[PDB]
Amino acid sequence: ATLNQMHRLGPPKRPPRKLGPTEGRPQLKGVVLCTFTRKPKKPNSANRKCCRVRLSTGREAVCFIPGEGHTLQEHQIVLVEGGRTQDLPGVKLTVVRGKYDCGHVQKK
Amino acid sequence: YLELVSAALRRPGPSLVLYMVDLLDLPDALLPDLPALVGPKQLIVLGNKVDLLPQDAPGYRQRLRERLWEDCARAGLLLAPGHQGPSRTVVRDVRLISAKTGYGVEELISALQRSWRYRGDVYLVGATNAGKSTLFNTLLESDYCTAKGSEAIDRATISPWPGTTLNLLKFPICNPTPYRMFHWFYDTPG
Amino acid sequence: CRLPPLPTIREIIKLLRLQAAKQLSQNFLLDLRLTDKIVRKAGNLTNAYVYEVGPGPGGITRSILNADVAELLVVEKDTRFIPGLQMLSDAAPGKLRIVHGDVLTFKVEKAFSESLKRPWEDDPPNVHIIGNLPFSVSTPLIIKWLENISCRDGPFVYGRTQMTLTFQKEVAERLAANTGSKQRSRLSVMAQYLCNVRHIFTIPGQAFVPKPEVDVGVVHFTPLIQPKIEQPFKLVEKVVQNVFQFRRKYCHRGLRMLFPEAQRLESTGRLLELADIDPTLRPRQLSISHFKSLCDVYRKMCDEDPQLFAYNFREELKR
RNA sequence: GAUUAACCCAAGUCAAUAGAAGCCGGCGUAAAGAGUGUUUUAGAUCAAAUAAAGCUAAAAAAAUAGACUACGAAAGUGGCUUUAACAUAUCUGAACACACAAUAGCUAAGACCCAAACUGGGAUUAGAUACCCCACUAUGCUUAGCAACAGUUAAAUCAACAAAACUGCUCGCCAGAACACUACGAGCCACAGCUUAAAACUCAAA
RNA sequence: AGUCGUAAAGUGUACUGGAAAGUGCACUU
Ligand SMILES: [Mg+2]
Ligand SMILES: [Mg+2]
Ligand SMILES: [Mg+2]
Ligand SMILES: [Mg+2]
Ligand SMILES: [Mg+2]
Ligand SMILES: [Mg+2]
Ligand SMILES: [Mg+2]
Repeated sequence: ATLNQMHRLGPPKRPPRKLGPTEGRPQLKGVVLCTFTRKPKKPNSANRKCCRVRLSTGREAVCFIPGEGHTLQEHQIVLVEGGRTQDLPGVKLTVVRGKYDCGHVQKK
Repeated sequence: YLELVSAALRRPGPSLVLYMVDLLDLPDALLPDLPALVGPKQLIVLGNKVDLLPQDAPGYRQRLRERLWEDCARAGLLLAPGHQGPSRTVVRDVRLISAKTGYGVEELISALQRSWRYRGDVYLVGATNAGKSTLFNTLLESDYCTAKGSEAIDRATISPWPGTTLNLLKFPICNPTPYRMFHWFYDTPG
Repeated sequence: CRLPPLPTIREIIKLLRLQAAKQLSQNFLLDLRLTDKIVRKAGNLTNAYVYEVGPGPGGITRSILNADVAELLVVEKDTRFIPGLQMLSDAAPGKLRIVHGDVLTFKVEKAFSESLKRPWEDDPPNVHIIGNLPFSVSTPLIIKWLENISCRDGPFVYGRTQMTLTFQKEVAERLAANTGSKQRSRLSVMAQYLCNVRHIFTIPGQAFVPKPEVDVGVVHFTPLIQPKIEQPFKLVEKVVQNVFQFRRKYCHRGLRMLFPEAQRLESTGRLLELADIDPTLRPRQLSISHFKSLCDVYRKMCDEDPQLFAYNFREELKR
């Protein structure tokens, strides 16, 4: 582009950055509605532990529960953070272990 | 109305009624009384003031059209939309318009100038606040009218209603297109 | 039930004495698996009487016999395949009844017993037709059988017999086309006011051993209890043909040709006005109700004018 | 996963989130430059055409010349005569101005020799010829309507492939798949069908 | 997926009811 064209158009204008599942917040509080398991996309095979939660913003979302063994039931309060579960499509939220009802993974 | 205007509107021949109903003011208590008011002739229900309605959800217009259809159904009105085949009051169409913004008026004109059965005189019936006068002014200044001059004073004429002294406006209209390949407008008291 | 193995294309070339693979002038479906699919889509054939047309090598025959049919009537035109079908009959005694003759003239109405004849308004009468014929023969056949449904004769003396026929993909689409679709044509209306027509699935050309340059559709017909036009078949055929002769022009441009020139202008208008057809409707936008209206008014016009129904405008343009 | 050992930082560590952090790069094939001419506030330095009348020879449209390459802005123009007649003394600059031009698809009327999808009829194997013959439609006809410009060949020319690379100057255009997918709906229709979309979303590719 | 089987010519567009593709119109080598 010529100097006149760049003067006309002006400085480049970066589009506003996209808000993620947490809407630009570190963590979010949520209420568990139901627990289930999902199957990974296939270079891999497993039964990943997931749960649907209603967030404080009112939106519902599927979250992955890390670690071996969880005791989450319906109506329990959890704190969920960002981070994609790479093998589960559409699962962008992860439950924080050791906060509210979701306890730490039992040793061994 | 029943003792003065219904006589002319129950003269046999080719005729059409553009019944106008205010969308905000529903249910219409005048709707069940149409069979006696106008008689057993073709009727198009026009929901006016649709632009003034908040859009509660997508497709609210279809819900309003349906609601008008069941409101016609509850009364003893025959619902015969679209092609029917080779009497009592028959509702041909339910069309949402807004005379102020001219939303749906042009499509109304196109619908009126596309069918065999919409032949003859048009009688714009309605209630007082339905908004009849705005629609009359809108339709008056359009290709729908057979204009001989531009000024709206001469284009529309005043005539006394038959059998009475009620002077009302009227402008002459065109026959629908099928009647050239191989009639007056009327506003009635609200 | 053990049956002989399917003949490979080598044995088929040897059997037809061509000695080469590029001279068949015919495409065979030698995939018993797709034929299993077709026979599955034909419905539940358990203890059914199947009239199978265009047997050929016998993939469809083997698939049907694999289902527990009662009698399987086979009608083959070629005599080089009767040996294979006789071996099939011997392998499955009592079920395969082979016949030699043309399907366009064979009389199915006497083939099966008269204890299978159900009434027209009741369920389909346990008698099925399955067919993988040359596309040069399936179109005349379906026209003939549509006339038979209109007259309630022929294969439909047993009632509402269901048909499963293979057509070309375009022809199948047109047979099962909806109003306004780009495939809506004469064949759509002619099939659809007499039958429930369903284009189930398409078999690509690469699945046939000599691969054709076309796809193949499978279409299922079920005669309708109440036909959507109660007129003679030839009258409806004439009306539909004259409507669809000009597919891209308004419907009146095609409907004016039903009448002599002398009364063309007035008679066409009278037809349209006693019907309620908006003359700006193009032929693909006409439902079967519009054709019912036109057919009723045209039957009237013929009944108060004897000469009209035989009129052909090209026979008048010759002079 | 546990355990051993190692590594980094350390009264911290680092999981999530949000910032800091980026257009003087390109537009033949990857995203991105041609239908033609004129004009236009500014910016730059580079100050055998066409339309009319007439007329025709072989068999309405024009063999030879034409191995010619002219005229015209482009599309296009090549039978003869006559009459008008072929803008402009710098360049760039239009979706919105004026002229043209072509390409689809429908709408009205009109002509119809000839040809001809469809539609009928005749003949043919042993699923005949899809293919031959006859007849006749739509249509083919006639109206009226809907990268530029100036200079360089000096350099290592030179991702490849095309079409040897270059500068200067200006306009338009380009910032993953994605000219993705999808009908919440809208119009026509009038119970069951047709036409009409962007965005999210997802992925580490394309 | 195998505990499955086997060895002149083109490009568009329109119509196609004797459509395993055909014909019509315009183009390309
Ligand atoms: Mg801390
Ligand atoms: Mg490109
Ligand atoms: Mg210029
Ligand atoms: Mg001819
Ligand atoms: Mg430019
Ligand atoms: Mg054909
Ligand atoms: Mg072709």
